[PDB]
Amino acid sequence: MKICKACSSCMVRTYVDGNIIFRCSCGESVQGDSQNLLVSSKVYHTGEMEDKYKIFIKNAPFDPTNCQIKKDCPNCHLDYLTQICIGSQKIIILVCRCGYMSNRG
Amino acid sequence: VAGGTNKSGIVRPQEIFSAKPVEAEQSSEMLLRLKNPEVETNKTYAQEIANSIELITFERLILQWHLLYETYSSTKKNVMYPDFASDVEWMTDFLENHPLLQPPEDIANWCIRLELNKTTMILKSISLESIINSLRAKHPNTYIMHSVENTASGIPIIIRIYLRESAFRRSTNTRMATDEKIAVNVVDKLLNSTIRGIPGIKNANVVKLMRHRVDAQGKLVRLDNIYAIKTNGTNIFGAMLDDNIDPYTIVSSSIGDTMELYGIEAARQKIISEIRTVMGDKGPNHRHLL
Amino acid sequence: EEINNRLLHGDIMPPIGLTTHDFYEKLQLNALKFPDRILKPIMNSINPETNGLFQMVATGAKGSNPNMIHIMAGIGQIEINTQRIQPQFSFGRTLVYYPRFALEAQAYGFICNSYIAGLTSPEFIFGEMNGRFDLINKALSTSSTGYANRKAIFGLQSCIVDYYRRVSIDTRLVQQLYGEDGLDARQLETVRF
Amino acid sequence: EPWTFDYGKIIKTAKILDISPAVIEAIGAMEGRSYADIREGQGAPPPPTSMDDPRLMAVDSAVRIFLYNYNCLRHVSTFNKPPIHVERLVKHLSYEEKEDLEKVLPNVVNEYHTTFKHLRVTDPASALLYSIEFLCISFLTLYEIKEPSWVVNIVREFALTELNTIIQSEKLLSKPGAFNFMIFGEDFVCSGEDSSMDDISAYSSPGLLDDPFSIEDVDISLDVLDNLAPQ
Amino acid sequence: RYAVASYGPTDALTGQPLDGKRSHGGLRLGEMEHWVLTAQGAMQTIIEKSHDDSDGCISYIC
Amino acid sequence: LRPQITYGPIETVDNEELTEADMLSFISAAVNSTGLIGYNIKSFDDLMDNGIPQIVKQMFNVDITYKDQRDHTEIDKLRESVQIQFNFTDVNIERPQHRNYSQGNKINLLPNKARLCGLSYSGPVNLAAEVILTAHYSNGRQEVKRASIPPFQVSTFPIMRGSNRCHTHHLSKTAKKEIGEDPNEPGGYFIARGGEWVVDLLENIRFNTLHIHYHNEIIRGEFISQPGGAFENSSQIIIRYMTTGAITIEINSTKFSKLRIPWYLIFRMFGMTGDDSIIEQVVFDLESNSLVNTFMIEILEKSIHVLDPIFQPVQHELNREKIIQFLSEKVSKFVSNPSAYKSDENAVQYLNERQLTILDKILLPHMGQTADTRVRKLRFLGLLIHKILLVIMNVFPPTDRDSYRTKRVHGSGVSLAKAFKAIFNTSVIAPIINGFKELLKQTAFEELTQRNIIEAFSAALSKNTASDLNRSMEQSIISGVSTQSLERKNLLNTISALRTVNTHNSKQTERADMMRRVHASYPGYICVAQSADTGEKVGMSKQLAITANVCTAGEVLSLKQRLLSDPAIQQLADVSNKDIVRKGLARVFINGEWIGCCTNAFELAQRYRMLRREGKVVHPHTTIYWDSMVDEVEFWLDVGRLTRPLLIVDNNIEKYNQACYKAAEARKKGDKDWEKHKIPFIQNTRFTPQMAKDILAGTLTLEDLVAQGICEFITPEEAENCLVAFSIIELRKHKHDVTRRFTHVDVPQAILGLAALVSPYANCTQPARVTYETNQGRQTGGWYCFSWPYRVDMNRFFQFYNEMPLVKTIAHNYVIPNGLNTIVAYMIYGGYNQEDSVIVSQS
Ligand SMILES: [Mg+2]
Ligand SMILES: [Zn+2]
Ligand SMILES: [Zn+2]
Repeated sequence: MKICKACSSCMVRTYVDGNIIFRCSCGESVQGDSQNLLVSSKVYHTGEMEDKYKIFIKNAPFDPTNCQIKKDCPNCHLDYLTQICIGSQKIIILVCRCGYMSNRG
Repeated sequence: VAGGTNKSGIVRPQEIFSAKPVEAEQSSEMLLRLKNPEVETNKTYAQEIANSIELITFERLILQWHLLYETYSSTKKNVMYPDFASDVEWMTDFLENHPLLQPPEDIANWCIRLELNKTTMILKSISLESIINSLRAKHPNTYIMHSVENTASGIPIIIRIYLRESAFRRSTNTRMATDEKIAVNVVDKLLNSTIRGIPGIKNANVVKLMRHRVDAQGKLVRLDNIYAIKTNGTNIFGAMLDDNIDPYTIVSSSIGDTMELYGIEAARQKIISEIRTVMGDKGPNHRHLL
Repeated sequence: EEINNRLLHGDIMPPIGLTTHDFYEKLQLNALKFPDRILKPIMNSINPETNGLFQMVATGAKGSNPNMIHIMAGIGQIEINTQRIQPQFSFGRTLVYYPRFALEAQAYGFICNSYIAGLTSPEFIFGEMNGRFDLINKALSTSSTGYANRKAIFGLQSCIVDYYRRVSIDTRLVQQLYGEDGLDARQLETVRF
Repeated sequence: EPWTFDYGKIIKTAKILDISPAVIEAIGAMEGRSYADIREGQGAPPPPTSMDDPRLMAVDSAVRIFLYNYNCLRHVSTFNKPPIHVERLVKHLSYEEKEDLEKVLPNVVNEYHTTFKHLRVTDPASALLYSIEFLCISFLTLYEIKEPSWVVNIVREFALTELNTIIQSEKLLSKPGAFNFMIFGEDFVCSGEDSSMDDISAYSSPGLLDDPFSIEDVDISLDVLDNLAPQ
Repeated sequence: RYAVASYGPTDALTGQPLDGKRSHGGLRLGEMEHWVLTAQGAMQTIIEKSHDDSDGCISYIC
Repeated sequence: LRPQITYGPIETVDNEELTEADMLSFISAAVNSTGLIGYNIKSFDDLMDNGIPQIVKQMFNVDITYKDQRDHTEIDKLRESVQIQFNFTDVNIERPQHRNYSQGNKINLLPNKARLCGLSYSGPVNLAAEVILTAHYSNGRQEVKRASIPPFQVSTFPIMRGSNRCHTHHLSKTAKKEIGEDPNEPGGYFIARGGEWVVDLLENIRFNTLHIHYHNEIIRGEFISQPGGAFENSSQIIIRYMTTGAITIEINSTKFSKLRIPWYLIFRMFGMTGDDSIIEQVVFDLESNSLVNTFMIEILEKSIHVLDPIFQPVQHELNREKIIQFLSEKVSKFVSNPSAYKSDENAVQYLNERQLTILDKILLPHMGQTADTRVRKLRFLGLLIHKILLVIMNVFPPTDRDSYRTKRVHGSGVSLAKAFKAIFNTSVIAPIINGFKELLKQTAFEELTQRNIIEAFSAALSKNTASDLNRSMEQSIISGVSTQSLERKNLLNTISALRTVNTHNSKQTERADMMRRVHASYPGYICVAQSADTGEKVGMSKQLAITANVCTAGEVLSLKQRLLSDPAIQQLADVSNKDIVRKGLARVFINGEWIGCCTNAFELAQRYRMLRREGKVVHPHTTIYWDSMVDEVEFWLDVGRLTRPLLIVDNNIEKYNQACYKAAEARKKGDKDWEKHKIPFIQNTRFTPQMAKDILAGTLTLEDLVAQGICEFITPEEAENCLVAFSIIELRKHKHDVTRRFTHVDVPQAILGLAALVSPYANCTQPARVTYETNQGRQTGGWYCFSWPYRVDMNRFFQFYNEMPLVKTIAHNYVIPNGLNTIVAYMIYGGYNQEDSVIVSQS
């Protein structure tokens, strides 16, 4: 959205002769240059995106209720890892408290 | 109990007794028999036909879509969204790879940017070329650009659809729709476009069924090696038009759909069949179903 | 367990039309069914000529084969709505006794013990989950059936067989002949052609 | 650029309106006080120390309605019809010069919003003074204008009317005096500390076609319900 | 257990027996029992129970 | 503060000698500390001593103004209104009393006399007050008359038997036995009209939490806010997202009703009218490039430009004063003609001050009820809208209506207080207002004296009001605050009725079936077996587990001040919305209010859980929940939380990890015997067989097991951070399993109720049959009451002979067995026992 400089209100976007013009309730009118060429957007599979589980994946090595697995961590050589299974495709991620995380992330 | 196969506590008997329409059926199914008796002997032939008839709308192949107020000219540098300004690199390749698909002269100030879900394109076995033909065959009032089909992870496949001016010349006499309204209406049409399937069915399985057949010696024998297609969701007319399905022996589980296309006498036989399925085998005599 | 190992290495590729989760659940349900061999140890522990429990089931007086197996061999997989125990305990845990994203089959309703040997606390909870459904559906089998029974009768009761063996509503034919044969359901014989 | 609070702008502004400087300094802090005490400056609250003090929002809200109304006059031509607070004084004007007033009237919103958001997070005490000082200097800017000749009388009237309404709006949130309580149109008049006429149903926990478990079309006696036992 | 009589306490409005053992009234031949008796063809039984034994009377219509 | 106590190493604990029968001592200790219905007595006691006095002295201040409807007189014609102002100062409740013969001196009323005579076991309530009457003249001056009223009895309040106000509390067991009472019963019921009534426990959603439900409305989010305490008034806000794209906030309370307001109007009325700042409270940053904020802003941007037919005039206005005035004239019920008061500037100031007083006291009161925390509420309100939009985006699922992580169990003290509020203002406050209205009509305000004012106050509260207050409470107790008659089938049924949790129940086919099932959050708190087996009530009634309890409200101020004094927690005023999402801070909640942020959510909960073990700093009944999905820490101390003791499991993972590091370091140096630097993993509980023998000897209780850091109380939402071994054998089986590190060890019998524990070898029986025994064991003939000859009861059976089963259970340590050890033959004999019949010996 575009915020009015004068009154900090949400300006109304209309389209005139091949240009996006924002007009406010206080009469201030501005035209967006490049960053306002986004009429609408949607994101699918929001329930299994990587940005969904960033906090949870970060906290997984410290949560005591997560399933562990007997595998060596290649960074700290700890002999156990934390195994999580996220998404409808059952993506398996192995995480450790040292910062190691399978899938290279 | 899951969606599309809800056969939990009384629902299907309620769908029959209340004469609920096909739109309100939570467990509609349909049995399709292959036209060629030789093909129904082989499971692989019936397996690929079953996967052929499965509604893959263009929406489910999309991870995210963006509606942009942009026009594309090959030479003139028009304004472009800063987060998507890198798209111009593969636009030049498209122009030099298709000397016949040049941009029109009536492209409107509306762009739809698409980022295909490459995982779904692999599991469903859908190529980029098939998607392009399906969209260009259904939407003549658009100009479509696409990136290269990449086999390397980390680089997505981008579909870019440009709305022509004729998209609003369809019906703009009804001035109760701003150009933003038509563009939103167009993208809904694009996403709901059918790709590689028939509408109304979400799953199509392969089952083994048993039938009788009179031999050349007049003997009636049970044939056990017969393959057919049992679908989730009902569309008699959709499977009617398919050339791989015998149209004469389409068995729906929907009374309303059978009534619509076959008549009241076939709907009478459909009510009898559907109640008997609910009744199980420890059910009433046949004369109570009539 | 080896289905889980295939999952860990990413060796489970679902077919067209199935997600990996739905294909994995299908594989687990198939892999956790008692074979027909389960009666070999059961029948070796009983004398069919003197076993009261077996003679009640074998002769059809009372009981069935899954009853003896549950009593003697094992309950097996608890399956509600043709699927395993879904995790309703805080995003991936079926109960407090099992960790998040547990892979073992016991965490999803597989009861390894029999009634004669006794169940553990997690197995009894899963058994109570399936046992409660029987009580709930029994209560619904009265009210829900009564709602459908009354509506069926009030629509059908006007149909009366007239002097032509037709079925009509006071003037209006519903059937040209009752049952299309004109016979009574109590007077039918099953005969081979 | 080093910003410093200027008390001379408030004194100059207060003298023009024939009001006490304490009235200007008490914007957003007039709630729960007698205007006579506010006029004398008695009982003034201490300077804010928290960034979540509602005074900072209260003063900032008064600033942006001065800017919102000033730009309405500045862009009067773009309106289908001007609002009430700017139309009765520009009515005698002609369209070609009503399309004007956006070139001869300077802008007064130069760097307020950016600085206020920085001062609020950094030091709330200075933010309250900055917003008050900005309102006074903006008023003096619109009051010290002298050229061209045809705009002086149309903007100085606007400057006094806007600052008076801002003060009056702040004044209408102070402690009321004495008045006839029956002018509202009813007999009873309750306060915000009254519980006699509270909603009875609101003492319970707030908030909340066929019943699947009800035997309503099953005609069975209530004394023989054991026939429905699962057994 | 219960078994009452050929006659007893009567509802003022409907003229039918009272409800249950507690009021010394009769027992209910409900909606589902008239369905069964009609299905069996027992119509003289319905007259005996629903009319002779419950509230049957004579109505005069011009 | 950091923990300082240290316990013995887990490798020296000898528990190899333990047995499951030894762990029954843990259940014995838990039941002995808890009691069986001790929560009922405690709830009624703190309702008597603390609840009703606070409710009367705080939440029933009366300030009203009435028109002077008299005739013509010098003072009369010149005055228009009189202000009635009063509050109650002294409140107390005494033991039940009865008047012997006539005009006696109120002798004591024993419970058996109340039962026999059909009387009411109610104790008198004495109140004192001060009243202020202010009359307003036309010229402008006013006259004030003030009077202090001596304490007097208004009515009688029902008294729970066995509580502090019962006569069977200053009596010995022998005296209780011989006065017609049951010496072995604990009590917990009310005597009214000769009947015994039980105020059942009520399921209720957790307050100060956001409940997000789907449904014209696309989505809905509810939030009931209570300013701290079981007896404080609660106000709910409903944030709806409509199909038109408009987000509306509706506040339902004692002052507003069903008025949906556009979401940004609430922000404007508190002084923050800039849209950029208003949006910032929801997205926490306008400069973030995250794809979530793009979805967030797109919905918010469209919501601002949706026209509301009711709030049309002030939708585009930025002057907060007129918005407050617009809402004040809309919600005030005494304004019948607009613009008649706008001419007077003092009436405008009156409605503005009244609306600000109401809103500060009613909009999210748990965040504060003063004008200082206005912006603080806006930050919290924006957070609530942010959470709701995360569910529309399908990032997070809607709130589970069945889980006990967001449910509370409210006893008799909370339920009776809620009914007391609606009855006290109707049967006491309203008659006083009517009494003073008629006093001022028949007499001039100046003619009144101190004597007349006191007379009018007491005369208005005649025995019509005294009958109204007591009998309305009895009607609430009888009609059912869900209550039921105490049917005395046997001792087991009486105890099971007092440990029963009832629900508010709707007609939705899926919703009516889901709530009748056993949920994954039940084991340990709600019996998984006990339910009705027949009819509509299957699963509608729930039973507390054998070790489950109901906690009371803690001293929240002690923990709140310590959290704010914690250097690891930054106060809410010291952190910005941009400082939260850019630095990844963790929001910290106490009883649902947001007090600050911490840089490490896991370390804060871990450090405060370890502090709770000592008990000297953090109370053992404090719930500490760490949400690993959104990185938040929650502290709960409110009443109504089910808790059970769980034995703490400790391990040596810190030493185990160091051995792994040393072994790896040795291998990197080329050493061959690098494996020799590893040590085995050991997880064990500190419960020794000697402790079990000390529990049985009475020298070791649950309180000092908690004080030694051996067991701790776990709450269903805190149980989501616990991995519990179902028995001491599963812990011993995984003693050296590093891939399964339990946090607690359970006693298997703790998952069943008292009635479900009667069935022997219940794990060997089909689980549906254990449910039947709960129903059948509660309707079993036996010694239904030890004081049967003193009672005149209806439809009660007293079986003469009872036997302890040859195979008894732990449930018979607390209730008397009911039945006989009949010799049973499992045989076919003549066909008379077919189809679930039996053949009985006549002898
Ligand atoms: Mg029965
Ligand atoms: Zn503006
Ligand atoms: Zn590591």
